[PDB]
Amino acid sequence: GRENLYFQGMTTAKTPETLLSVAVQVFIERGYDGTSMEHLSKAAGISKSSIYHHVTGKEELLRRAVSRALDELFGILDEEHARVGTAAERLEYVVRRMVEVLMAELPYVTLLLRVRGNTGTERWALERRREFDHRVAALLKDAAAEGDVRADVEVRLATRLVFGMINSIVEWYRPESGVSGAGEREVVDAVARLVFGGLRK
Amino acid sequence: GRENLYFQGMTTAKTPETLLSVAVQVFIERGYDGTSMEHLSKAAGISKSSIYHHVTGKEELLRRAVSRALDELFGILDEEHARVGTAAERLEYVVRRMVEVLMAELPYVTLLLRVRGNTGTERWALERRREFDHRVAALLKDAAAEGDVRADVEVRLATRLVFGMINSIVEWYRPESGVSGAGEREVVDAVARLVFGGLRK
Repeated sequence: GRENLYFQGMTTAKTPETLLSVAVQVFIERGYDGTSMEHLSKAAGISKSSIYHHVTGKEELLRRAVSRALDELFGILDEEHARVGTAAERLEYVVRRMVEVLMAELPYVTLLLRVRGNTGTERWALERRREFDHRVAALLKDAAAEGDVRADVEVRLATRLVFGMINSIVEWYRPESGVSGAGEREVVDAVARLVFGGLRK
Repeated sequence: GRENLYFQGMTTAKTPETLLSVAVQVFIERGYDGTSMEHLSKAAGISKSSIYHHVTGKEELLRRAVSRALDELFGILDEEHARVGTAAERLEYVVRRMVEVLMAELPYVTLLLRVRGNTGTERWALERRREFDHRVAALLKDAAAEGDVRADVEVRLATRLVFGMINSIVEWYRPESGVSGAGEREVVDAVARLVFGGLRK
């Protein structure tokens, strides 16, 4: 109801998000497995029957969510600057873009990272993520061959650790002299600097 | 029962772990919140009544678990080589040891990292983790001041990213010319190399 604000007689006033965006919020809160259709119905404010105008159930909503995350990540790999220049130039571009995508698509990427199930959708999403891993590891291998990346760390271990650094951003990053985007740029620049040069002066 | 092995008449044969180690396994599988006393009783193979010889309930078992993880991590900071030499020497030692502890105490550290609750125990564990963070960030600040760590990445962002790299190890690491421990050494060495020098040759 309207709540008194205790200021000159003023009071407060007493679902515009999409079904997908609602579902993603519930999945992050509860975990996918722990989300029921009743949760989703109560959250979206529409009936279980009404949801069939949209999807067959929660797996389809998860699919839509992880597909959006995967499309953005794979998309990076065929962008011009991921595909031209030296292998180390392409790798650095890819790393920067992965940070950008994780910030921009944070809830979707978070769900993708959490997939640990045996539905067909989850197994597909895990397949796709392993393919993406393989792709990036090949870029790092190419940069090592070109002499631009160090040879004393195994390529797949380096790739795993670098992904650990990048993926950690979902845990801590919250969006708020450039008018906008300074905090985002700062994270991208820092990750690039630490990935390629580490902490040492 | 005994299962026929279909080999010359042979067959198979038809809770020695501690309550804490059982509980930790259930908590990792189910999440702490989603674990009930019935789960724990069914897992340990003893009655709910019998568990009172040991603990008041699951919060106390969680406390024991996260206390073990926190004790090992804090322990690092007062080890000799975390406390003598240059700030960058101490930092590097700390980073190496954090990797060692995360591998050795993997389930405990995993639970500590997962704490996202409002029980008194969880809030304590979060306080302690933030204190540990602060400590390590001060080491990095000292190394920057001594001119050994780069100045173009904010100290707390660098620390957050480095912890992201380290903490990621709980997701992927499984234990199996040195007779033992080669895989462990490899991870520690790689993390140290990438943290301090990055990927570039």
